[PDB]
Amino acid sequence: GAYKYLEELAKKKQSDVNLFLSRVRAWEYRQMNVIHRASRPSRPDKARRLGYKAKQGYVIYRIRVRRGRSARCTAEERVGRYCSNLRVLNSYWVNQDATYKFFEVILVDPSHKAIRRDPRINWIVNPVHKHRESRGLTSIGKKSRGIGKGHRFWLRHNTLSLRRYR
Amino acid sequence: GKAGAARIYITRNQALKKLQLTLADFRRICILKGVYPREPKNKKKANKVTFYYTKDIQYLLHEPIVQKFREYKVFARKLSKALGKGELETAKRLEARKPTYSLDHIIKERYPTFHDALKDIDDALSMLFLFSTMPVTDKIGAATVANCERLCAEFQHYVIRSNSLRKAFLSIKGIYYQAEIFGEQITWIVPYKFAQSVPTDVDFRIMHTFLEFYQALMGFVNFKLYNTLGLRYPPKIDVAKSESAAGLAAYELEESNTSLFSNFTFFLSREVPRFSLEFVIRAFGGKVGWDPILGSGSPFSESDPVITHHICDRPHISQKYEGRIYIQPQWVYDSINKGILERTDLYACGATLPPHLSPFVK
Amino acid sequence: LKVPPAIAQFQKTLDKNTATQVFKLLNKYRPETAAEKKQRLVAEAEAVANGKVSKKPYNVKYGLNHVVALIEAKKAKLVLIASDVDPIELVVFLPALCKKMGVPYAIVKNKARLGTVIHQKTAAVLAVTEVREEDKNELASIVSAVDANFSAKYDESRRKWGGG
Amino acid sequence: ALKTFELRKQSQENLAEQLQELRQELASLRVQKIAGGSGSKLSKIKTTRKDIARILTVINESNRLAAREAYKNKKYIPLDLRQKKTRAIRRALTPYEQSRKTLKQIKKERYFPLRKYALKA
RNA sequence: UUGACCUCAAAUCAGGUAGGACUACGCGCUGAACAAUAAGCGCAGGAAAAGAAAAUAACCAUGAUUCCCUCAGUAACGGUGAAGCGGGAAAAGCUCAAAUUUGAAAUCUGGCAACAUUUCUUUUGUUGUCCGAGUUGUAAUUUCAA
RNA sequence: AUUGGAUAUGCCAUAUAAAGCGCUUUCGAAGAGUCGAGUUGUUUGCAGCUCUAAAUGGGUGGUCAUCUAA
RNA sequence: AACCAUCUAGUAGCUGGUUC
RNA sequence: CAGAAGAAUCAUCGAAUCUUUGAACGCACUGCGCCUUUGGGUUCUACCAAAGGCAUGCCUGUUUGAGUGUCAUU
Repeated sequence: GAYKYLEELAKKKQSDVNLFLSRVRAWEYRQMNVIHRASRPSRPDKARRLGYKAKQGYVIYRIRVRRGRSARCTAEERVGRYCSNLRVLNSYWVNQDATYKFFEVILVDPSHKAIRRDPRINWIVNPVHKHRESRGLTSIGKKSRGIGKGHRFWLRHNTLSLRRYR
Repeated sequence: GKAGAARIYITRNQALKKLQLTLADFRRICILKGVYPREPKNKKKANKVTFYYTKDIQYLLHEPIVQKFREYKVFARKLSKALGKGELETAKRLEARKPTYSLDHIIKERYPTFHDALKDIDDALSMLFLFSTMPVTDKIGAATVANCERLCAEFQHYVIRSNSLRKAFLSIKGIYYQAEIFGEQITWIVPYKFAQSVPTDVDFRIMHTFLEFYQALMGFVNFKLYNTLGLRYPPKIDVAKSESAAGLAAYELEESNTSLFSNFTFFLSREVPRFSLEFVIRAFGGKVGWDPILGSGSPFSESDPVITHHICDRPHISQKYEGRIYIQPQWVYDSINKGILERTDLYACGATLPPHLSPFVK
Repeated sequence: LKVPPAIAQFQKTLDKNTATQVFKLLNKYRPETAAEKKQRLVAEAEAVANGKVSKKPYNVKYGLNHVVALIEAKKAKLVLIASDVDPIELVVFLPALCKKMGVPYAIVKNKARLGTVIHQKTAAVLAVTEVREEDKNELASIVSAVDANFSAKYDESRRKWGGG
Repeated sequence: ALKTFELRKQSQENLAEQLQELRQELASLRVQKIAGGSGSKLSKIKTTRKDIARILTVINESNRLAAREAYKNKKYIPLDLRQKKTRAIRRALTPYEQSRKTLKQIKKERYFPLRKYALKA
């Protein structure tokens, strides 16, 4: 397959090929809008493993945020507000420079029939997933609030529990 | 400025903008349907150029002709796309399923009654007759020419069977035939069979659209006339007879002074326009015979002595027979127009042709 | 600007004559259309519905994952890479993978032209794996032409940073 | 007071012809009552307002029923001839697409469904 | 040139969808004073969140999450203050990315036409056909327990 | 009256199919501006900034055990 | 500068009161 | 009080109706409009009245046209 080569090339982010493409595309993305639609993901390997399928109902959006809260968390929220009818699936890092960090956000149309008839993404149609990025339910949102398993990661200790027979 | 005479008339660009149709499409819609320019009384006030009533533009907004034209154009682009991509099967299959159109709604709207269509069929009959002899060209359609010729033949057969023809005049341009159908008077001009050439000066697209509308009106009129008279619409046509230039003999009128020359067996040689002579004789109830060179399927032959009058424009008759004295087409045309048989001796071969009086001239 | 050698190599494409001859062979091995496939299958359906064994099909191979797997298996005789893939890193390794596997490869123009062979809008790479015995000499002549007009040519140019 | 039973077996044009005759009659009684109206006038108004309402109902009932029949077996119909329920119910997954499963899951429930069993004590 | 592809736009074009309100409980962000404190802002549901171990342990080992009891006012820290084990309530497991279907994109939306179906003339589908999506990858298959 | 899961039974069933178990002279892909390092702030976690990986590797524990993140 | 709502039952060694 | 004699200032409730605003949506916020259709009328080309519509962001598709595009193009 070609996603093995694409994903091992994405680890050498400052190599000659990757550095030239980082600087060429960073200039191109700056001429576009702050949030602009992407015809296809700039990282087809990374979007594919984050839940993206090349089918109707899946949308890729690019957004630049200023460097200097989590940068990826704000990209998910800003795009979610821009496309209020879509559900933010996931997001990832595509490019950066001295000023901006560029992210691509995967959104899913909960009203398209190709989404509502697909059991593997049928879950995002339910109302409990309205604005997942707004409640810290995405991948970076969950990581932001320290959700995980282990010792590395209140109300039930500030209350007096008085039983009936005590 | 925004009201009154200015709103009364709509400019050609304004009417096209309201209908969202191109100039060629608007012209085709105007020709197919009923729309004519209407010059307002106050041209300066009407402009706040060609002027049209807003009622016609309002009606044409919902006309399906524009939608059908877009579908044909859209399908044509898709057919071109398939040819360029190299998939010939897709283009060939899409050719069969290409869009079409129907003029039944337009004909009913333009002519609510058959009387109005019959009264307005004089131009349609003339256009069909003119296009029945024109050579096939790229601009014209071979199938359309065949359909126009078949429609003209069916109309001639129906007129001959019903004896609706009243006057026949021989003009320089062609043969002018006047007939009365359902009270209405229809005049048609049949051009002579000559080696003409395309003037290359008139618009072929407009003429083709007018011919297509005329053919549709003629076909609807023929079907109504056949149903009223009991004839089968369309009449049966013999392929072998058509390939033999039998003329109206191929079109069988199968059932589903009208006797001026009834007691006469006219015969025509290969020197006169027997296409119009046979129709006139058939419309008069008589029997018309033609030479084998002119066509096949002739009921009579040259050697047959049963022919009372032999039509021949040639000045010499080496094989002249007895009882078949030569006559000229002018006498037949004069007899048909006047309703009384003319003098065969006066219009005999080698004699001065009497002047032809126009029946339409009063 | 200055471009790396792995991206600079895509500006040196196959010449017009060799590319035109390449697509003459490719157009003999187009995959059957969705309509032609349905016609063939329904024809066999009637032979089953009423009452009643073939040869292996022949077509050009397409798809990026499919073609890369064929090169790694050394099943591809000729690999034709589009010159204008929108993310260039999709095919930026293909010339190197084809060099490592000994696969005759060429960079042709207009990824749209590649897609037209396979009845698609767009193809990133086409690969001819194995053709009929009639076209063995035609493919062999093309592979020799690609060797001279693409591999023998350039080559020293593909190791240099382009642009600037 | 006219009954709805015999107000539903006539055509709309004559049914609408009963609208205005009741309309001026109601309007006339208001003219009488402002110049002196008895208790019957108050009731005659009260009877005729409900009487106007009764015939207005059968005009609107039949007009909608005509629209429902016309838009039968059509994919898209006007918003008026549609379910209301609640906004969230109209957005929920239909029972058909809630029951969709992958072919992997179909093979699970076909060969290994939850069996019905019991334990002997 | 025709013509494909990529763009960039347009349409009172077709079908959709978001806003506002409530906010006891819930999940984020932010924040003083006398502490995830009130407030402030953002977002849900009938529950939410969490969730099938990059988890504990040092045993004869345990086995997603959540809640209760206990551990325990203990370790640790500098008065704050857990957790493992243990006892209960409830229990259910799974889905992708990374493999060539390559002897056949096997996948999907929509238009149209019929046929059904209904909490329902209001709902939800089926079959056929055409168009589009899709090879820059849609199905089947696989998820480490393999 | 509207419904749910079963039972019984008629019809239909695209099974040339699809599974579990068993056996191997054949194979077995595992998520990166992340992990991690330095440093600066918020309340160890989190966040910014600079740098930036590996492949029996990596994480967390007591050579060993356990787990398999992004 | 003013006004309003909440934190608040904020802070009291001190003042007054504290029931047959 | 009054009022009707399937009555009721009744209950149930699956059908209809539901004025102006308000997330409030043609522009405005009183008014001023746009397009289309329909009709008036004794004032019929037009005018007038009414009705139907006319917010924004975004998703899927449809149609149309541009390009400084890639080619194709003997």
